Amino acid sequence: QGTLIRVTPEQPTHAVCVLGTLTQLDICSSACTSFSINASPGVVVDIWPLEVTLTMKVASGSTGDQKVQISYYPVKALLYLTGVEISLCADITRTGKVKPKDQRTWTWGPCGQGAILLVNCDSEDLQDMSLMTLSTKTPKDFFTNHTLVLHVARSEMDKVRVFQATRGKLSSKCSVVLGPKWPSHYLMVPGGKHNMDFYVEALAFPDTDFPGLITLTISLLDTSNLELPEAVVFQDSVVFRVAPWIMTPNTQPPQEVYACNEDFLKSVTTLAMKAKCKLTICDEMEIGYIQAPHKTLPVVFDSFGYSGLDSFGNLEVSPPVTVRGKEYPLGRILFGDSCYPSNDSRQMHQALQDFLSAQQVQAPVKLYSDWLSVGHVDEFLSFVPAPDRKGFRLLLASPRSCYKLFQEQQNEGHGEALLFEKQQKIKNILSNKTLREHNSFVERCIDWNRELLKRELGLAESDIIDIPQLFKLKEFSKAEAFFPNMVNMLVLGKHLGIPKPFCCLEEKVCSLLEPLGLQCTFINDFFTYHIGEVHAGTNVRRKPFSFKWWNMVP
Amino acid sequence: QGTLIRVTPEQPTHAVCVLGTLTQLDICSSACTSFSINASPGVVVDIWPLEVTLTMKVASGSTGDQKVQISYYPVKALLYLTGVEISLCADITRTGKVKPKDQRTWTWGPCGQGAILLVNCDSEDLQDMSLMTLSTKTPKDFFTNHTLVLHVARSEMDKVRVFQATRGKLSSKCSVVLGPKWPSHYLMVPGGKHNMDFYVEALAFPDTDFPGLITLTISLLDTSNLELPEAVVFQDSVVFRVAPWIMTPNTQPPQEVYACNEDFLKSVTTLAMKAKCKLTICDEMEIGYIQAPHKTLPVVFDSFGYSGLDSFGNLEVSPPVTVRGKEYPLGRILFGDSCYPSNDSRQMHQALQDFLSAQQVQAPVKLYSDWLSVGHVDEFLSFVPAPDRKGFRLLLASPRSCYKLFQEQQNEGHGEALLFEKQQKIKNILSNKTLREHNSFVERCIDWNRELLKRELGLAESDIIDIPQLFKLKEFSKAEAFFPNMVNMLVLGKHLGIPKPFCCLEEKVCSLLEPLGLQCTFINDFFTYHIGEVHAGTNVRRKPFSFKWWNMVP
Ligand SMILES: COc1cc(C(=O)N2CC[C@@H](O)[C@@H](N)C2)cc2nc(-c3cc4cccnc4n3CC3CC3)n(C)c12
Ligand SMILES: COc1cc(C(=O)N2CC[C@@H](O)[C@@H](N)C2)cc2nc(-c3cc4cccnc4n3CC3CC3)n(C)c12
Ligand SMILES: [Ca+2]
Ligand SMILES: [Ca+2]
Ligand SMILES: [Ca+2]
Ligand SMILES: [Ca+2]
Repeated sequence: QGTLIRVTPEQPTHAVCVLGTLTQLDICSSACTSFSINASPGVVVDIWPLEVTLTMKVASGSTGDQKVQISYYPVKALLYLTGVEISLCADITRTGKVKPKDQRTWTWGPCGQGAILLVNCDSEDLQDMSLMTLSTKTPKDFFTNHTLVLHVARSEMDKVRVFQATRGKLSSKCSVVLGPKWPSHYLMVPGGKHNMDFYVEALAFPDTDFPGLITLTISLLDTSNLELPEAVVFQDSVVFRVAPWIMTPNTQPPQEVYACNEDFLKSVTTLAMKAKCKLTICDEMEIGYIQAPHKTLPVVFDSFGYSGLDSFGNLEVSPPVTVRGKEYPLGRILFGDSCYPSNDSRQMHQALQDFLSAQQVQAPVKLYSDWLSVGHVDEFLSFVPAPDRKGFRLLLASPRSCYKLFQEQQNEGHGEALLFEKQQKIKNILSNKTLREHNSFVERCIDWNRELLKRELGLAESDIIDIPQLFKLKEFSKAEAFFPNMVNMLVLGKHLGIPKPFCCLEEKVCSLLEPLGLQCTFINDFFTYHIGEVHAGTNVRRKPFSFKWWNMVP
Repeated sequence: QGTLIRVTPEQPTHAVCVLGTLTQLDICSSACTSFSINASPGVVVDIWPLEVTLTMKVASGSTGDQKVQISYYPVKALLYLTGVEISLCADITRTGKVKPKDQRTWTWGPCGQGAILLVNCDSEDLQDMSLMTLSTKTPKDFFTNHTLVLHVARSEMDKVRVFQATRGKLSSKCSVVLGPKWPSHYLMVPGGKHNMDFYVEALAFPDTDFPGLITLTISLLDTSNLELPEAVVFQDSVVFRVAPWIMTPNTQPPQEVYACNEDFLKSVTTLAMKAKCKLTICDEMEIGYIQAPHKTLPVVFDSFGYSGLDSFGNLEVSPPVTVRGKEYPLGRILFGDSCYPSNDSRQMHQALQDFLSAQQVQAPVKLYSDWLSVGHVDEFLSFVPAPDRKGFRLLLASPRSCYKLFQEQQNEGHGEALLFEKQQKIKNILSNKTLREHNSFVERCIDWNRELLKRELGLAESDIIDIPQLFKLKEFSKAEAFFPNMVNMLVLGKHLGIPKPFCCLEEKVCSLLEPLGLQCTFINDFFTYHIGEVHAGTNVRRKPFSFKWWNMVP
């Protein structure tokens, strides 16, 4: 914020003083007993026997507008000063309004500052990009021996792109000033009062190689001498943070439902109309969003912009929750992995894991799901809205809850009932000593993740509801749903779309969810076998959190 | 920290309870109006109408040592428990002593916890590696249906290596359990009381791809069933932080001096004996150190373990200093770069810049040095010990301080003096209007870095001493020392080794440094031209900071 001016009695020196910067006066370097200083009314002097600082009232109308005299004894030293205004303004307040300490630090929190960029993936496009403005109030003859340059570091040049508005708020594809080939650009700025606009976009999300910060700097160069290299008289910069990709949980109000089978769509359209949300007809993707003060856009990841564990079916997120003081307003991303690494065990690709962490707003949690033949966490866990407590309920698949249901059917006298209507008897399933040992192991696997979710999400038992579900053993001792899993249901607010288990099973599940004020409608064919993968029924785009991610302190 | 035990009236269940973990008791899942519980004296129960937790007094001597009865009404439910002790202990206290919340988080600061590893670059080698111990107090027949496994994540397996002490504190190269090919390893542990030692080393320094954390986890597996996959009953882990490479400034007391010319070595040996430190005779390197509670080793980087801007001559570090509240106990690393990126400008390789930042203890500062033909920061800045103020003085090269010296020689009547004894007259140098414009530009470049160092290091003018130094212009308008630069001197405590400028110049420099209690001895040939580079004279290994880097909060 400081500049040092060294004056000398032999020759009057010229200097530029940018409004908003502390200007220091050097005296003893070229001086003698005492000194006295008299200046112009437009120059403020505050400090005499032999530190002096200068403050400008306003901008200059001509070169050498103001002056300062240094009397030492008595020989006088002259100083012709030029006060100019240079300010690179952006949305540092995050209130959607552009405003001109510290300016070189991006800070999390409500009492913090720092602008936000959106990832890109005509005025129509300009409504997405961020806006920074440059204000210059200089003498009319100032830029004959001075020049400004906007620049970004070579490491961040490919992560960002800056445009210059040619006519008003419009621009062409040739008006680029900063990009993955142009680390810097010389600005053509006229004398007098002039404000030019810049439109900035991000080219990449935060990652393990890119923390998510982009600094754009303006520099004032002195070009009064042809023989000597350019001299930096002043530098100002604004720090941009690239907005993270944020996942939305089932507790967030739905907006649009997608589906892809005959009697299936009828029950879906019924539920969508009851919850009053859009449904369009035309599983390996996740529909999140990016949020900026000016605009908020839906983003879909898969491969409205855009092993067996690398899928996004293994990607889930919890409702807002507070864990041991630490608050997670956007919830926590949940995904599956093995307990310990081995040659036969699999894990999510490290690139995908690190990407989730880069978006610090939803601190990921490694769960145990390697036991499942598919391996996705949504096979044994889910979330539903609740009127009381923390406002939600964690749904876990439970072989014990289902075995208790069957064992009482024998007690009631309904042990002759058959399912899958190859069909099998309920008495045979209960008497099946082999199946009981399998579900006992499956129960154990879920019980581990149960305590994991109770710990990392800070949950009590009064926040968990066990959904009766049976599991069998596929090849390589892997687990698999015995019947269509209820837990992987479709949540549309207070209107559920639980898969039909093929009823006594349906009767119990409702008794667990209906007291929460939930409407249970079962679907004949939620899941369909594609020949050799099982595909999910639908997909939902839900309303982004009211909580602004930048106000969070990871 | 929790495990859930589900008991049932139909069959008594067996369970393992690790000492130090909260054990929860599940009742209502297989129950009825009221319940009452009576247990063994070795089992503590705290909660009856229809949450219960169990606490173990000590470790078991046999399987099913303790028992718990659940009476519900009246049908009783039995529970055979096995209390075992499993603790993976390391130097979490950083006091050099191994001791058994939170255990999964490494925290900076004096009131923080977390172990430290050293980078590797026989008991002799064992004195460097870190030590973690595992304590197991189990029944004699415990590991017939249980097994332990030590493991590290696949992303951190190549950053770490763990050994197992075969005989006492000795080990062979075959006793490796964890490495860049072994993510996990099955531990052979006998029943009863048993403690085995592990020796751990780091394979890589903190970097942009490796933040510097390594987690080692022990897992308890239940292998009572052959048909069913292994079941994780318990997990415990310790987090290791890889110690960063730390630079030492001239203010730190020297220990050993290296040199590589006839009359040169005599003046060096004189200075080394006066400062009382070792000197061995046998410039493109930097001698830092890594620090652990148990051992501290010197590390040299170049290419006692181990463009023109990519050198380490451009690498310097400041004394301990506090900047705007923020405290930097190990100082700040200084290096050179351009003001703004261009096609003709150069910068330090991004890999090297990011590496310096990874070692967070000395937050790097980008300075302007692109103007120099060489480009190193040590050409125009240096640090010396001081009795008062912040305990040091910043030495900056100053063309103005040197021009003031010459102009007074004309005033005194000594304007006929010649240097380089092609030789040149001092009057001709002063009358040289071309040289004055060059140094005026060079002065401007240093004045920029002057305010940069006053800002980032929080320095006042009373901490800076201008050393008289002239600069000329090499090809491509680059700057170069007119005469041997004084500022790039050899600091050995309160004994300096300033280069001889070829005296009136020497007389002034001493008057600036001697009041600081510094002894000034000048050297005839400090710098030597090698045909086409200039090489530094000597190099110093200085004492590491008393301040422990792990107590710092970056
Ligand atoms: C592969 O195993 C599964 C995963 C998921 C799940 O929840 N998935 C799927 C994978 C990813 O998409 C996750 N994100 C979500 C649901 C499943 N339902 C069943 C199932 C079992 C069954 C038995 C008889 C009749 N019908 C039965 N069905 C349903 C019917 C298709 C056959 N199985 C075997 C499922
Ligand atoms: C290349 O320019 C330089 C760099 C450094 C420096 O400080 N360096 C060197 C580079 C890196 O090692 C940095 N880390 C440290 C010191 C220098 N002294 C002189 C110099 C100029 C001169 C003129 C006449 C007689 N002698 C003269 N000398 C000394 C004598 C060798 C000729 N020049 C030109 C220097
Ligand atoms: Ca767009
Ligand atoms: Ca999903
Ligand atoms: Ca060693
Ligand atoms: Ca150096």
